[PDB]
Amino acid sequence: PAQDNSRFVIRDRNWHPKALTPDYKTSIARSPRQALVSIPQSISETTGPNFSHLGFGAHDHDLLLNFGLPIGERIIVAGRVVDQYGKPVPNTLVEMWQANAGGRYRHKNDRYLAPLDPNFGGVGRCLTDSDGYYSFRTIKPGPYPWRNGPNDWRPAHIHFGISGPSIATKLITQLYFEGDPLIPMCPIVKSIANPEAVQQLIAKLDMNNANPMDCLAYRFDIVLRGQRKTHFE
Amino acid sequence: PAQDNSRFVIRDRNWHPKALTPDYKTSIARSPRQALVSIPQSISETTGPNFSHLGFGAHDHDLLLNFGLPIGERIIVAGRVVDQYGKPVPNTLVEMWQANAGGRYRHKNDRYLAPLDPNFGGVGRCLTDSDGYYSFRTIKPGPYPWRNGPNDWRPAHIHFGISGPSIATKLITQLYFEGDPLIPMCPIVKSIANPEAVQQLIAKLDMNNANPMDCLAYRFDIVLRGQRKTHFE
Amino acid sequence: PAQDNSRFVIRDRNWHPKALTPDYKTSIARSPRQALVSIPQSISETTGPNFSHLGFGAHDHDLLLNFGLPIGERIIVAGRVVDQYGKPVPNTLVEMWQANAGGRYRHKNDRYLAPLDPNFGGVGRCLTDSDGYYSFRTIKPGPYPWRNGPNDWRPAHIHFGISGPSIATKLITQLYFEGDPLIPMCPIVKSIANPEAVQQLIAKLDMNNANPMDCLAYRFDIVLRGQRKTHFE
Amino acid sequence: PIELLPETPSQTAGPYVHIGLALEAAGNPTRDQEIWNRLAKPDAPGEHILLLGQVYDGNGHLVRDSFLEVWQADANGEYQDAYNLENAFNSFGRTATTFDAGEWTLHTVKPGVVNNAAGVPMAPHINISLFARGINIHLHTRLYFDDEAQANAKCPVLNLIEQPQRRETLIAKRCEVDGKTAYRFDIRIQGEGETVFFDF
Amino acid sequence: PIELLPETPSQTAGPYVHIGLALEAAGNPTRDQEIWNRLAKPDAPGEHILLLGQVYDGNGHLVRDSFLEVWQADANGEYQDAYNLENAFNSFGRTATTFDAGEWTLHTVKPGVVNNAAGVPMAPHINISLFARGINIHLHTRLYFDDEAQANAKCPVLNLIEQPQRRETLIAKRCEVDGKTAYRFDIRIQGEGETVFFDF
Amino acid sequence: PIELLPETPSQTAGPYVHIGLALEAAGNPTRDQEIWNRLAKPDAPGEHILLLGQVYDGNGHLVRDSFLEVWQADANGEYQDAYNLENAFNSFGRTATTFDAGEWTLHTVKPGVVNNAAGVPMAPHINISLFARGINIHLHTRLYFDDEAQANAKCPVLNLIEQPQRRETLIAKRCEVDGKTAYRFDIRIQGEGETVFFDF
Amino acid sequence: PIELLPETPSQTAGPYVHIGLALEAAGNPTRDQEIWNRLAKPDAPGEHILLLGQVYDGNGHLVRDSFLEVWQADANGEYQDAYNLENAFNSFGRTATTFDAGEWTLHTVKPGVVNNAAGVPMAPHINISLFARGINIHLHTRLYFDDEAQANAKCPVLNLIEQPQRRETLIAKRCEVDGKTAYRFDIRIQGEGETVFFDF
Ligand SMILES: [Fe+3]
Ligand SMILES: [Fe+3]
Ligand SMILES: [Fe+3]
Ligand SMILES: [Fe+3]
Repeated sequence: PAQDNSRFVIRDRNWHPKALTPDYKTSIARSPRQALVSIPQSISETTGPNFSHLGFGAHDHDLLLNFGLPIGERIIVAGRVVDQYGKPVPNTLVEMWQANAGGRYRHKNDRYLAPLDPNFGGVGRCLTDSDGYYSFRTIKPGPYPWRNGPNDWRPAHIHFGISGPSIATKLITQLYFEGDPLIPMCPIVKSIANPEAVQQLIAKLDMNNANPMDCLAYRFDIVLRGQRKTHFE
Repeated sequence: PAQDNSRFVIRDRNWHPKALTPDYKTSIARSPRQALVSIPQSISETTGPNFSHLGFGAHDHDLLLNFGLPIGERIIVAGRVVDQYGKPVPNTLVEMWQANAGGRYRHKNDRYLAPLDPNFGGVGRCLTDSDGYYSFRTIKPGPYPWRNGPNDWRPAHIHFGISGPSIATKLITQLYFEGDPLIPMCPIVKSIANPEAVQQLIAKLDMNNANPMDCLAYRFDIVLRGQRKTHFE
Repeated sequence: PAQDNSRFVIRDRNWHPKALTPDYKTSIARSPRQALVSIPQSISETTGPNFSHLGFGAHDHDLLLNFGLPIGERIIVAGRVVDQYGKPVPNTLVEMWQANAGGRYRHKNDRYLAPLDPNFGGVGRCLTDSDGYYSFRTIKPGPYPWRNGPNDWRPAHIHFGISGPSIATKLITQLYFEGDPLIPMCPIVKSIANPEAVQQLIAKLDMNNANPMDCLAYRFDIVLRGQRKTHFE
Repeated sequence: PIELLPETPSQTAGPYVHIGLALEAAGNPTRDQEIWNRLAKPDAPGEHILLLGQVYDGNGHLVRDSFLEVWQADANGEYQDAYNLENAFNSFGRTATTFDAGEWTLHTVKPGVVNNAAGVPMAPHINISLFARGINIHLHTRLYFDDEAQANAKCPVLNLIEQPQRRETLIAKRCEVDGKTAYRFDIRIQGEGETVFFDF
Repeated sequence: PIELLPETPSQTAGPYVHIGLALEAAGNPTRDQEIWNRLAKPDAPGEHILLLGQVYDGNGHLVRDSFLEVWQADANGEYQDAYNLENAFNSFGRTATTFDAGEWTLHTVKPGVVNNAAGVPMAPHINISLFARGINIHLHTRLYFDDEAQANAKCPVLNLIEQPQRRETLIAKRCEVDGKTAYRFDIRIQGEGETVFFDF
Repeated sequence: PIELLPETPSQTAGPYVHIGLALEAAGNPTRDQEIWNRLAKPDAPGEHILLLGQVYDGNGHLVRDSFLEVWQADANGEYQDAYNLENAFNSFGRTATTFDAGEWTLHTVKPGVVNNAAGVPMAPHINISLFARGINIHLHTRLYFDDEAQANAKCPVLNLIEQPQRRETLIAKRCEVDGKTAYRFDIRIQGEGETVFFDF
Repeated sequence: PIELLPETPSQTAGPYVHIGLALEAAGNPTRDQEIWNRLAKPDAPGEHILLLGQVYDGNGHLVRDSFLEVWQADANGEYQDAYNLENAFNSFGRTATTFDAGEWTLHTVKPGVVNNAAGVPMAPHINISLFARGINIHLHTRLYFDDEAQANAKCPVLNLIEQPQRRETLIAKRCEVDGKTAYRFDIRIQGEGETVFFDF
């Protein structure tokens, strides 16, 4: 069973989006009003599932084939998961989901006019390797309108979930694409107060990881809470 | 009895910390949701106690003797109390309390594991002199952890209470010490939106007033609301 | 037995304090008038004791327990010992001594009026781990007056002695605490002509290492002379 | 515009205010002369009253660490600023709630009426300043008496409160405690029935 | 002071979280192995229980797009970190609520006792993390069992919650579902009965 | 040019160095294992010697607060870096001068000869590092023996000292104490007869 | 930290200091009232004494352009600050050394004992300030009397001088001039037997 030997760097809740960021409508009603109760870390928080043994399918991380070929900009999304100390987080689960090229999701609830792509599902999972790297192949999703403001459009984005070592590090985020003029305008994006934090969410065009004549690439690194051993406890 | 001769310059509520400053957790449930109702100054608010005749013990202001000698940095905390116009505030009550050198308070609830000091109580009081000057002799208090964020620590501080000429001028504050790195992280300090305001709470090292080979000195001048004579009322 | 396999980057004596710094009075008569004689490094100079097998007591590095609990700010002073090349210095002797929270040393000649602490001796020692990490648990010392100028006060500091891999790297220094206003005034600190150097003596508050609700942490990284392999000798 | 020296910024009193300002409440040795909750010596003129209250936070939970400063006129409507323990009556006092006693108490005399700047009388009130951990800048309020409905209705101050529902929060409820006249003044810092706090 | 790399900022899971984390629940073809809501297989030691609950927004509306993650010790108080579908018991699970099913369920066993970092036993509990559109950063909470009052009383965590009332938000209520032992744990994100959410 | 990380700047040992590095000299309880002035146990090979000296300041007054570290080779001219109290000989030692004893003493063995980087033999010497209040950066010196005039004459290091007169300052004067072979090594920090201090 | 206005910086008195501070000595017409070297009038109580001395520069050369100022208590250990030519005793005087007379003289009485701030008696002493071209900032020192060993040994000021030998520089040696009791106090600005100069 898991053991209590780690401690995690306390989250900087001023870096992360706050619960309540009104321009993002849904957050209004879905944000606690009471302060979070800080508790000391114990085994319960400092431990988490290890996904090492889950049976991944072969195309679990390849959206071009996991669902003909999808229509859209073929891209690879790759990066590394590290902790605050800059330490890699290996064998961690990275899951992602996104829309099609036209901004359409394969979910019943999506009725955007852009058609589904018979060949695209939009889900992927990948366990980070020993160095904390993950990679997916997909199509660049299109922006999509959403019912927030009257003319709100999500910048093209991919949703990400990352387990990390404990439940203390577990994170869900979204990746945005470098230069998307929609970024500075997104209320979701804007939930994050520090422009500096925003920058952390922008996947950079990575000509270096692209497949010439095939697909482009974007780099998205993820930093999880710093893990440290307990001392003088 | 007291006279309604004065008017006090209006408080700048954007200068002082606001009521709701969420990072300061306790402020969430202890901050009013309704706006403060503004009221004209009347004698009720423009007068206050005069403590000229309180029988101050001989060691009231000397924390080194008023509780063996305490363990910690012997200092003199001195300054002057003036109003916004720069006029001295003579014979005013300055009260202070603080933790011991360890950040332990001689109080039942303080379960911090730093021990009590058998020769330290931590309470002082002093009446300013004709020139608005006060001074205490104590030991520099230690920072202390507190259940706010998971890892919040208060900067070393001395709690101050200053009466001034009126209940309008009464202030409780906290003196921080020059250069304390905990200052900028304290959600309590940060309850102050203007950094220029924060500055005002920082006591400056005052070598001029130190007793060579004995104790250092900190200068903390306090500015109480300007007192003016009523005009054209 | 030890072997001459390393060279240590030459000391920058313009970086370190000079010998005669008149303002530091004792240095007038205790500074050589003649120039240091430069000598090349030999095994005499490039080797040093390895303290890996000193029988350290269980609380050798814990000033809190090695002498009731001491009165004062509980801190962990941790850091790493690295060389100028940025390589860790594992299993090195780090010794430290300091005054109590009041500036009093537990030494016969210390007649400062701040009292001794019956639970504090102020001495510690720790051997760096495989990564060059050391750590002490102590309390923050207080500044203390000394007969230099008529009003001279040393900033709170911890005396450190670091063995390093050799006698060439051995250094005695003093750690100063981030933000201490006394720092700029110290004729002893001022023995250092370059301001950038002074910065290196300044321990930085390290919240990431603090034990929530227990103690703060200061990070003091020590750079010892870079050790390089000999080449072309 | 003309700008004066800025006033020193306020800070919460924090959890240990008691050791500084309420020795005894804190259960610490007290000094020869302390500023406490007994404004009036049994021999002071006026209607000796006992004030008591509880302080609640926005969740409806008791505040067991508050510090309160009160300023009131004597029975004559005069502010007695020359503080002396020798005095039969002091205009000023302090009280607190603690883990030991969630309810504060003050032994005083009912204040007399004072006129505002413009010469209009204000209902008897006790100026209260609330301090406690979580409160950055003390809350100023006033305790009015339920038994002064008449005066209350015309208080220039009470009248500045736009909504009458709100004015009620300022009214202490009279009771008896061991046969003595007492008024219960609960302060609700936030939420339902949140107490009016002033700026002046 | 020392500053590390800043953590990647959180972003809401958005409305389509299910397509990515709860396929079946999304009603999309699932993959071979999925992390779902069956933590224990029939032949798992401990007392078999069903967990179920609803999630409410601050408006009191069901959150039909939430996604939950749980972490708990097995019956002997041990955290089984090694996730595998072949196990009789997995310490980790996922559940969701959907337009189709507004109540999430989990099939598990009552967890055994674990000690805090200080050696003090904590009452049996389930760790929960909640994600949904509108939630910028996921919320952490614990599910305690009401048939463990003795233990709950002394839990050093539950005891950190200043207010006893707040503690109750974390206690799941024992019930039976098709004559099977169940416990219901409803979460209120905001507002009345707002569930304690932790920060660690 | 290429600049590396700068070395941490030195600072004086100050007046209380004893407490940290010379427990016993300071007259403070000692720990189980202390690094002291007995490099050699009775049954350590080599010629057991006693080293003693005084330290003078620029005015000719004794330095009663110095701390000296010595590093020397064993009798075989081997540097025993693995420090252990069990060892019959340790290369490293510490000594000091105090108000009680203005004279330091060391119990060791006369060191064997070690070669310089270039393969040239250095006269038996003891590397000394002097620390004390008033000294910002420790002073490195070497103790050579007067009874080793020949070795001394060829020492590549001694030879680096331009002025012969200055080299004299590094030679300890053989004596006998309680019929023990002793060498007196007086250090004159400044002035007439100022000891040579090195940089390396 | 707090910074005050900075003190006007000192400058040397230059070579002509005499024309402005020692007229006679300068051989310029003097004014009606001059501040000079006769602190005591024949009839001043105490043991009358003549003080005489010379000033030496670093090179051992007389300083024939010094200007000195002395401050001492009267026979009773009292400081007479009100300077008056009529006084039988003045606690202050000036004297100088000129090209005409390289030895200063002061006619005064043996000072009584005064306590230091801590209450400890200091041995009888005369405070002196020396000025001259070459001295950017004046030097302070004290004259002590050799016929007062007992007291000298206990002086808290003298005892601050680390080194006993240094203390001696401050002791004036008794003699007799024309059968008159005299004490010679020579000053050595720099070098061997450099007089202790204080900073206060
Ligand atoms: Fe999306
Ligand atoms: Fe405090
Ligand atoms: Fe020191
Ligand atoms: Fe001139």
